[PDB]
Amino acid sequence: MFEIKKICCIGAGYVGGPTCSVIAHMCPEIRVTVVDVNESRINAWNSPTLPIYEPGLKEVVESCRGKNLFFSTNIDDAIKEADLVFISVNTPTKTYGMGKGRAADLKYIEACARRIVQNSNGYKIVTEKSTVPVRAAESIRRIFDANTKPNLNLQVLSNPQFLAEGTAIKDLKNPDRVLIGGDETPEGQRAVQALCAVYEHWVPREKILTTNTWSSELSKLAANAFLAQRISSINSISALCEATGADVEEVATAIGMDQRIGNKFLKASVGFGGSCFQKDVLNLVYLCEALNLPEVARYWQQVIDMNDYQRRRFASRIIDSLFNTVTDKKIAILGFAFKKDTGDTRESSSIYISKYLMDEGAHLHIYDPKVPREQIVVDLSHPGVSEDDQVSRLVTISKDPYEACDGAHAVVICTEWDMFKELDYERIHKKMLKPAFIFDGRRVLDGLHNELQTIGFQIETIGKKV
Amino acid sequence: SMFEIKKICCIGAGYVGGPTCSVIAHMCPEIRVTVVDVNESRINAWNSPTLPIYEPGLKEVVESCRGKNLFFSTNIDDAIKEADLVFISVNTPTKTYGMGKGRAADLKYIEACARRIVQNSNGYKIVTEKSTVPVRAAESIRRIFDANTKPNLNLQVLSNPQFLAEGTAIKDLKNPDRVLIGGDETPEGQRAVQALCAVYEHWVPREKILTTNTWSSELSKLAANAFLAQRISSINSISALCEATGADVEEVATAIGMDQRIGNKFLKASVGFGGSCFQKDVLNLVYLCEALNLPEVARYWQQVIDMNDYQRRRFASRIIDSLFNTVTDKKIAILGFAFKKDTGDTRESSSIYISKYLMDEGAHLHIYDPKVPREQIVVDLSHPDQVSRLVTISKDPYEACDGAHAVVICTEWDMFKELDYERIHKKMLKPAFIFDGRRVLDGLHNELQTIGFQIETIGKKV
Amino acid sequence: SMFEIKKICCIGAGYVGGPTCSVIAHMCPEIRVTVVDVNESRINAWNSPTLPIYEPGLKEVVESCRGKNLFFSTNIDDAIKEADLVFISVNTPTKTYGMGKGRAADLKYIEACARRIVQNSNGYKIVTEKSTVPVRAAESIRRIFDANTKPNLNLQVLSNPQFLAEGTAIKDLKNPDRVLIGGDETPEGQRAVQALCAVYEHWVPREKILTTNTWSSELSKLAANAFLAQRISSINSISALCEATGADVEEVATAIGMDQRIGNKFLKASVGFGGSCFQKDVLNLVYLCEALNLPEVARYWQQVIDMNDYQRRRFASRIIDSLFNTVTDKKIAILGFAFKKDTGDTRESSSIYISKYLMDEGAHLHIYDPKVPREQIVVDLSHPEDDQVSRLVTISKDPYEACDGAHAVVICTEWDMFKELDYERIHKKMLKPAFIFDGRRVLDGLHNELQTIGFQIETIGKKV
Ligand SMILES: *[C@H](O)[C@H]1O[C@H](OP(=O)(O)OP(=O)(O)OC[C@H]2O[C@@H](n3ccc(=O)[nH]c3=O)[C@H](O)[C@@H]2O)[C@H](O)[C@@H](O)[C@@H]1O
Ligand SMILES: *[C@H](O)[C@H]1O[C@H](OP(=O)(O)OP(=O)(O)OC[C@H]2O[C@@H](n3ccc(=O)[nH]c3=O)[C@H](O)[C@@H]2O)[C@H](O)[C@@H](O)[C@@H]1O
Ligand SMILES: *[C@H](O)[C@H]1O[C@H](OP(=O)(O)OP(=O)(O)OC[C@H]2O[C@@H](n3ccc(=O)[nH]c3=O)[C@H](O)[C@@H]2O)[C@H](O)[C@@H](O)[C@@H]1O
Ligand SMILES: O=c1ccn([C@@H]2O[C@H](COP(=O)(O)OP(=O)(O)O[C@H]3O[C@H](CO)[C@@H](O)[C@H](O)[C@H]3O)[C@@H](O)[C@H]2O)c(=O)[nH]1
Ligand SMILES: O=c1ccn([C@@H]2O[C@H](COP(=O)(O)OP(=O)(O)O[C@H]3O[C@H](CO)[C@@H](O)[C@H](O)[C@H]3O)[C@@H](O)[C@H]2O)c(=O)[nH]1
Ligand SMILES: O=c1ccn([C@@H]2O[C@H](COP(=O)(O)OP(=O)(O)O[C@H]3O[C@H](CO)[C@@H](O)[C@H](O)[C@H]3O)[C@@H](O)[C@H]2O)c(=O)[nH]1
Repeated sequence: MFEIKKICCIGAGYVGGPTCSVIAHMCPEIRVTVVDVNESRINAWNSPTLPIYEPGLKEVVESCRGKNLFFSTNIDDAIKEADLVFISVNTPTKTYGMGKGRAADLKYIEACARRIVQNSNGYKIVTEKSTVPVRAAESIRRIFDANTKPNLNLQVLSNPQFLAEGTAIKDLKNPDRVLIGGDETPEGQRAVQALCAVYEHWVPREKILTTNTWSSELSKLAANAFLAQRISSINSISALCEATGADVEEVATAIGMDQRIGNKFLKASVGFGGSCFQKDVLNLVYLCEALNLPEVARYWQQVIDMNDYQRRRFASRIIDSLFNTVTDKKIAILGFAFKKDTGDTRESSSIYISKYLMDEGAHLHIYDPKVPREQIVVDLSHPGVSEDDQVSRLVTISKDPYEACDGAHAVVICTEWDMFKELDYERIHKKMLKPAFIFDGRRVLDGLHNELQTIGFQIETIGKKV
Repeated sequence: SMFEIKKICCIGAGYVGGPTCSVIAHMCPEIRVTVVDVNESRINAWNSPTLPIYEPGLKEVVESCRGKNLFFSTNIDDAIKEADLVFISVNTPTKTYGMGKGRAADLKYIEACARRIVQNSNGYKIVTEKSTVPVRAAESIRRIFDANTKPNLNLQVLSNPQFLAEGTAIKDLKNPDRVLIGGDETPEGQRAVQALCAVYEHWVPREKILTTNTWSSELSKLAANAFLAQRISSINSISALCEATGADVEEVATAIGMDQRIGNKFLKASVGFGGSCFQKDVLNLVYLCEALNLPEVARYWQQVIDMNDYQRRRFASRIIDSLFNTVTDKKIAILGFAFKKDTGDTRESSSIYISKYLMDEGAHLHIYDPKVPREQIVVDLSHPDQVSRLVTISKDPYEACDGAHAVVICTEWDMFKELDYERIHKKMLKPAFIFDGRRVLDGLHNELQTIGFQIETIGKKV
Repeated sequence: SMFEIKKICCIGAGYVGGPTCSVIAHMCPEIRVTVVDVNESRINAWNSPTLPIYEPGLKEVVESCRGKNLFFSTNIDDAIKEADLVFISVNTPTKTYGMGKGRAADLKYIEACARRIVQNSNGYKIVTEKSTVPVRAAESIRRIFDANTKPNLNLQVLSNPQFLAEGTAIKDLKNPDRVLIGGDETPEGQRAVQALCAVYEHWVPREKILTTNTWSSELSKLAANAFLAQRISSINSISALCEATGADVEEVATAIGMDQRIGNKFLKASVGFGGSCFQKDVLNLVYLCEALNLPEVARYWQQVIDMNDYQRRRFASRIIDSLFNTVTDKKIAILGFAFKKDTGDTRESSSIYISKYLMDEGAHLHIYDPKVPREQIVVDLSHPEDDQVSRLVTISKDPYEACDGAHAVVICTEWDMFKELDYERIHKKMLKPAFIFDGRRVLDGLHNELQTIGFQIETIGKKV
C-alpha cells in the first residue's frame, strides 16, 4: 500500500550523491532532495564541476537535476517534506578513547537522528545508507523512542551500499544485489516493501534481498572482510611462492578455476588499500572483542596482520637489496593512488612503503599520473605538522617518471597504472646508478623480465622467487 | 608435439588412482592403462563385481573397458617396465611421530615408488605425481632419479594433482573445472607436459588444461583446499557473531554470496568441516610455512583450523550448558556421523569430535547414521572401556531419541527433516532440546516450538 | 502471613540436612519433619544410638524429638508427596571430568531431586535449596519444574543456605549470626519466603532473618566463604613478609585486628586453610566469573587459592632446605593430620599436602593424630594398595613413637596436646640437628626453652 514520493538524503558525499542521483534518474515521479551542512559541496553539486569524480555521474545528474533531483543546504524542510529520509553521513573511526583506531564514532549518525525527530511528524521511513557499525539502527531507534510525539511513526531500515571507486554508476544501475534490512514486524515489513518498490523501478525483484536489520548491517562489513581476506590469502601465498619457486600468478589461476572459489580478487599486490577494507575489518574485530568473541576477533585480525606483513616485507626486500642502507639514496616511487585509474590515496600501500623508506633516510621521488602533489605531501606528513621536516628533506614530487628515475638506485612500482609497462626502460637504465633495481609491487611488468634483465636490471616482483 | 603416450602405469589403486586411471582408459581407447598395487585383496576387488571404492558411475566406467585397455594387477615391476607414463598415486599420510608430528607429510611411499621406478626402468619415461603431496615432493623424486642414474635412462618428473570430491569423483573427472599439470621450464620438461596434455585433450577442452611449473602445481592443490576451508571457517565465524547479535547466518551468507566477486558456493555454516583433505592439507601448508621461516603466513592459515576447532567446541559447550553443565548418564541422540551427507566416510567428521566432547562429560550417546557402518563408529570413538560404557549404535533414529534429553544433528542427511518430531517429543525427557548443527531444520522452528522443543541452531540467536 | 508450613521433607540426610532438620523439629514441635535419603545404611544410623555424623549436642537434639515429630526414612516418594516444604540437601560435588573440571559444580543430584519432586507432587509446595549450590542452581530447578508442569501444580523455589562449621553445627543452628532466605520478588515468591521465615521465627529473632532475591542468596554463601578464606590468605601473606623482615605475624595480626572495622577473627596465620568448604567454594566462584566473562574478578579471587598453595609449598620447602635439600630415607614426624583441631575430618587438610611434598622427597613419614582414623590417612595419601604409601608412610599410635629417631617434627594441626609434650624426652632420641617446624604457632612462648634443650625451632611468621 505505502508509496514513497519524496526522498531526503542527509549527506551529499561519495555514497549519498551518486546513489540518490541514480534513484532520481530511474524514478522520475519521485522528488529527491540531497542535503548537506557543507554549503561549498552543495554548490558544487549545483555546478558544472561535480565535487565527486565518477564516470557517468555528470550525465546522470544533468539528466534530472532541477526536475526531480535537488541539492540544498535546507536540511530541515527536506526532512519535513520527506516520506523516506536516507542517512548517508560518514562514521569515522574514533581517534581517541575507548576503541581508538577501530571502533566507529556514531556522532554524526546520532546528530542526524536527533535532527530528524526534531523536524518530523507523521509517518516516515528512515534508512541507514552509508556504512555503519552493527547496532547503529538500534541506536537510532533508541533516540526516536526516547523523543516521541503524538502521531509520530518513524521506521528504521538498513540499506547498505556497494559502490567501488571508479565504478559507482555501473554498481548502482546494475548491482549484483540490493540489500535492505528491517524488523520482522508488520510495520517493519511495510517499510521494507516501500523501499523495495523504489528499487524495483530498475532492479529485478530477484536481485533485491530483504533481511533483518542486524543481518543487513553485518553483511556489509562481512562482505568487505571476505573480499579483503581473498587478497590477504593470495598475498600470503605470494610469500610462499618466493620461498619455493612456485609463481603466484600460476597458483592464483589454478585456484581461481575452481568455480566454488571463483577467479576474482586473486591478484597479489603489495597490499590492499582504500577507505573501506581496513576500516571495516578493524570495526568487525572490535565488534567481536566487545561481544566476548575473541576467537572470531583473532580470526579476522589476520586479514589486517597479513596486509601489514605484505607491505613490510616488500619494504624490507628493497632495503636489504640496497645493502640495508638507504640514507640519501634516490628512489623512484611509481604510483601513489590506492589502485589504478583514481586519484584517491586513502590507505594506499604507497603511503606505507614510502614511510618505511623515509624512516631509512631515502630521497623519494614520487610520480603518479592523477594524485595531486598536495595530497602526497599531506599523506606523508606528520599529523598536525603544516611544514613537516622529514617530507621537506626527503620527498620530491616528480612531474614525470623519467625525472623520478634519473640517478635512482631503485624503481618501486606500488600502483598498477597501465602506463608503467609502456615506459622506455632502456632509457631509464642508462641514467640509474648501478646496480639498478626494479621492485614490482603489482605484477605489472610480468612477461618483460627477460627483456629487463638483458638491459641490466635486477627485476624482482611479489610472488616470484629471486 | 612429437611424443605420444601409449602405455600408462598407475602405482596405487586407491581412491585417486583407480577412478582417475579408469576414466583415462574409458576416454582413450588406444592407450593401455595398467593400475597396480601391493595390496592383492584390493586388486582382486577391482577385478570383481564389487569395487573396493564406492563412487556413482564408477562401476559402469570400469566395466566398459576393463579387460580391453584397462587392467588391474599386482605385477608392479612389469607395468613400470612397459610404461611410457608412470603415475605415482600413493598416500602421503601425516607423520605420527618425530619432527613435524601431526602436520608434516610422510614421504616414505613416494620415495619407495621412486626407487622402484628407477630400478625397473630404462629409456624414456614420464613420471607424474597424481596424489596429494607436500610442496618439494617432485624435487625429492628428482633427487632419487639423479642419484640412481643409468646410461640412456631419461625420466621426466611432472605434477598432476587430483580434484576429486567424495561422491562426485566421476563427474569431477569427466567434466573438471580444470586439469592442472606442472613441469620444468626446460625443453624436455615442456615436451613431457605437452605429452600429458595430449592425453587429457581426448576429453577435456584445451582451455581447461592449465600448465604451470612443478612448484606452482603442488602448491595450488594445497592452496585451493585452504581457500575452500577458509570460506567455511569464515562463514562459521560469522555464525557466532549472528548468535551474539540477532543477525542470521543464512541471511548473511546469501547477502555475501550474491556479490559475484565472492560467489555463492561454500558458504553453508556448519558444526565444522571434515573429510580426509582439508585439515590434513591446511596443517601441511602451515608446516611448510614454519619450515621456510614464514611464521606470519603460518599463523594466517592456522586460523582456518583454530576456527573450525572453536566452532565444534562451542557447539558442544552449548549442548552441555543447556543441560545444566551435567551430562553424566544422560541419554543423547547423535543424528549423523558421516563427515557430510550421502557417504559412509567418517574421516575427520565433526560428529566424532562432538561425540568425544559429550563422552568426556559421561553422556550416554545413541548414534544413528543411515550409511556409516557400526564397526567404524566404534573404531572412531575408541582410544588408539569408554565406548563400551557410553556408546550405543542405534538401528533407527526413533530408538536413538527414545528417552533422550537432546537430539544433536551433526550431518545434513535429508531424512532428518522428515522425521516425526511429535512422536519423538512424546518419549523424550523434558525439557527436550534439538541442536541443529547443519541448519537442516530451517523453516520448521515455529512448528517444533509449538510441539514443545527448545530448538537451537548455529548462526541463530536463542 | 497466611500460608503455614506443617510438614517438611528434607531430601539428603547428610552433614547439612540431618542436623539442620533435626534442630527445626526440636524447635517446632507442631511441624512434622521427615528426612529422607537413598542411602539405607545412613538412614538406619540416624535411627540408631550411634549417629552417622558426630557433632556436639546433636545426639541430644535428635533423641528429644525422633519418633515424635522427627523421622528418618528411605521412603522418599511419600515424604515429598505429603510435604508443604521440601528441602533439597544433596551434595553438589566438583566435576571430576569435562568442562570446568576441578572447579565447576556438578548439578546431577540437584537435578535428579528436582525431577523426582515434580514427579511426586501435586498442588502447592515450597522447594528450598539448603546445601551449597553454584549460582544459577535455582534457575535450573525452576526450568525443570516449568518444563514438567501439571494442572494445579504450583511449586515455589527458594534458596536457604546453611552456615555450619565442623564442630559447632548445633550452636550455629540454635544461635546463628543470621538466617538467609532468597526468593523471587513476585507476590507468590514473597509468600513462600514469609512462610519459611515463620518456621525460623520459632527460635531466631526476626532481626536476624535476612531476606533477599534468590541470586543474592546463592552468591552470598560462596562470597562469605571467599571473604573468610581471604582473611586467612591475607594474614598468611603477611607471615611471609614477617619472616623476611623481623616483624612477627602474631604481633601484626593483633595490631590489625584491634581496628574494629577489620575485626579480630580469622587472623590466625597457618600452614594453610583446609576443609570441604573454602577451596571448593572459592574455585566455584572463580569458575562462575570466567563463565560470565569477568576475568578480572576471576583473577582477583584466584589469589586466595594461589596464596594458600604458596603458603603450603614454602613451608614444605623450608623443611626440605633445612635438611640439606635431601630427605630420602629420613624419618620425619608429622604431628596433626586433621584440617583443624578437635575433629577427625581431613578433607583438603594442609597435612595432606605437606606430607605429599615430603613423600616426593622420599621421606619416611611417621604420622600421629589423636582423632583421625589410620585408614583415612592411608586413603588420603594414596594415588587415586599404593606403593609410595607402603614404602614411605607409617601411622604412629603415639607422638613419641613418631619422633623416635626423627630428624624433624612437623606440626600441621593445632591440637592442644602438642604444646604439652615432653620435648626434652623427644630431643634425646632425635637425630641431630633436631628441628621443629611449627605450622600453627602452637609453640609460641616456648622458643627459648626449646632452643636451650637444643632444637632448631622455626614457625610461620617469625624470622629465623
Ligand atoms: C566500499 O565499502 C567499497 O570497498 C571496495 O571498493 P574499493 O573502492 O575499496 O575498491 P576495490 O575493492 O576494487 O579495491 C580495494 C583495494 O583492494 C586491492 N585489490 C583488489 C583486488 C585484487 O585482486 N587485489 C587487490 O590488491 C585494490 O588494489 C585496492 O587497494 C569494494 O570492492 C566495494 O564493493 C565496496 O562497496
Ligand atoms: C580432497 O583433496 C578433496 O577435498 C574436498 O572434498 P571433500 O570430500 O572433502 O568434500 P567436500 O568438499 O564437499 O566436503 C568437505 C567438508 O566441508 C563441509 N562443508 C562444505 C561446504 C560448506 O559450505 N560447508 C561445509 O561445512 C562438508 O560438510 C564436508 O564436511 C574438495 O571438495 C575436493 O576439491 C578435494 O579434491
Ligand atoms: C562450610 O561452608 C563451612 O566452612 C567453614 O567451616 P569449616 O568447617 O571450614 O571450619 P573453619 O571455617 O573454622 O576452619 C576452616 C579452615 O581455616 C583454617 N583457619 C581458620 C581461621 C584462621 O584464623 N586461620 C586458619 O588457618 C582452619 O584451620 C581450617 O583449616 C565456615 O567457617 C562455615 O561458616 C561454613 O559454613
Ligand atoms: O553531520 C554531518 C556530517 C557529515 N555530513 C556530510 O556527509 C558527507 C559524507 O561524505 P563522505 O565523506 O564521502 O562519506 P560517505 O559518502 O559515507 O563515503 C565514504 O565511505 C564509503 C563506504 O561507506 C567509501 O566508499 C567512500 O570512498 C568514503 O568517502 C560529507 O559531504 C559531509 O559534509 C553532513 O552533511 N552532516
Ligand atoms: O608400492 C606401493 C604400491 C601401492 N601402494 C598403494 O597405494 C594405494 C593408495 O590408495 P589410497 O590410500 O586410497 O590413497 P589416495 O588415493 O591417495 O587417497 C587418499 O588421499 C586422498 C587425497 O589425495 C583422499 O581423497 C582419499 O580419501 C585418501 O584415501 C594403496 O592401495 C596402497 O596399497 C603403496 O602404498 N605402495
Ligand atoms: O540423589 C541423591 C544424592 C545424594 N543423596 C544423599 O544426600 C546426602 C548428601 O549429603 P552430604 O554428602 O553430606 O552433602 P551436604 O549435606 O551438602 O554436605 C557437604 O557440603 C557441605 C558444604 O555446604 C560441607 O559442610 C560438608 O562437610 C559436606 O559433606 C548423602 O547422604 C547422599 O546419599 C540423596 O538423597 N539423593
